[PDB]
Amino acid sequence: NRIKIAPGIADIRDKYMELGFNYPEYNRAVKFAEESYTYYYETSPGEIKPKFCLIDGMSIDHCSSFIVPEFAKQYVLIHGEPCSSFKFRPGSLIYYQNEVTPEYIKDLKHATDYIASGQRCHFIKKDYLLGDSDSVAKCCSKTNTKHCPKIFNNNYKTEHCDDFMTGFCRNDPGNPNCLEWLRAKRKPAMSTYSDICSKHMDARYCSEF
Amino acid sequence: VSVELPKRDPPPGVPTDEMLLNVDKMHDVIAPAKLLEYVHIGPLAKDKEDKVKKRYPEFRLVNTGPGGLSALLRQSYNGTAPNCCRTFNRTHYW
Repeated sequence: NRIKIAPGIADIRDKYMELGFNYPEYNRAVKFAEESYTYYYETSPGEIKPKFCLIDGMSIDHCSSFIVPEFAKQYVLIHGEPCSSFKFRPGSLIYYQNEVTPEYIKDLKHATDYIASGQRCHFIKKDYLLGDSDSVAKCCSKTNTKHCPKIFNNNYKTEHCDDFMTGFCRNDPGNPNCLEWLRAKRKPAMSTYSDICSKHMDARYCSEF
Repeated sequence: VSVELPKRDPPPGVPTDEMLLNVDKMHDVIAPAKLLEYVHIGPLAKDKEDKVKKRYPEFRLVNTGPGGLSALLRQSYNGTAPNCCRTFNRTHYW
């Protein structure tokens, strides 16, 4: 009983849960952390580590609620270090100092009724993620490269946009983007333009080809 | 028992781009994937996992994150000579 929660010396997101029972040595405290910030930077180089302990058996969506949507568009969520959180305080990273440790938590018969295991939130920056053919068309055609991975937006230095541009450039062969795709001098581009110019050899883009 | 339990609901979830990915619509992103390259396909159930394994026999499913978050890793090119040596335009076929 007499359960209390209070902020500590460190950041306000880190708190102490003071529990006082009838037994004198049960009148102790547990250091935990809960996240209340929205990240727009990186905690460590190349990653974001929110203090939200995603317990097993709940939506991973709740893990990403502490990141700006415009900043997490190029972040992927991966498995994190194991942690434990109060069942009635979801996403509460319970640190392990002194007697507190996951084996001790598992050993106690009553703690298994109030503590749920899981993993800590973890994000890695990779690149923008495409999800359908329309985004690939926008990225490769260079009509809207607002959110395009470097593999699909590098001015046709790689074979990623070859398949889409094969048809996009039959639609319009004089396009500066199609001509720049042909300047890469790969076999799909030259064969596509050989097919285009076998019918329209009297057009300017065939001179450039 | 003891006192009233101090419950606090977690903040509402805000899904990102990675989690809002459907592997069914990603056939134009996975086909041009190079060897030793990860293509994240979002969450994946087991039935859809077997379906995707059948659909892309050249790839592997790597469980990058919880909640079924999976990625496709290219392993080999299985195309044969009669199907893509008699042309220069074609890169992949279904």
